[PDB]
This record gives sequence, C-alpha cells and structure tokens, in this order.
Amino acid sequence: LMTDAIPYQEFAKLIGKSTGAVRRMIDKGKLPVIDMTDPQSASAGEYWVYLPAWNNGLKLAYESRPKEIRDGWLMWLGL
Repeated sequence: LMTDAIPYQEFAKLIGKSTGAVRRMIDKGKLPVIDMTDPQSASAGEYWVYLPAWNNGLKLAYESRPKEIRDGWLMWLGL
C-alpha cells in the first residue's frame, strides 16, 4: 500500500460503482473520508477515501459476527 488514500472516483472504479453513487455514499456518511480543499475557503473539494480505516473497518465488521454465519461457508469447500 504505497498510498493510504485514493480519490473517490478511483475507489468507485474499484468497487464497480458509479461516481455519483459513491458521492451519495459519502453524503449519507458511509465511507472513511478525507477532504482536500484549498486553504483559502470554508465550505468542499476533492474527496479521498482513506484505505486503512476502510479495511480495518471491514475487518472489525467481519470478525464481529458470530462464528456460525462467519465460518459456516467453509464447509462447502470441505472444511
């Protein structure tokens, strides 16, 4: 991970969603976000998704479910 943040459009390209969809996600408050904005103004600008927060969040979320649902699917592979 050379960069811990990517513009929300690239993040949109990664998850296969449109740009507008992702901006709507940001406005609804669904994504870890940093704002790049000219110092000489006061509200925004470039919305960058911060990836460590995102992935650590996904990790927490996936580990917090009970092991039944979480680990059940592995039986379909022979585990």
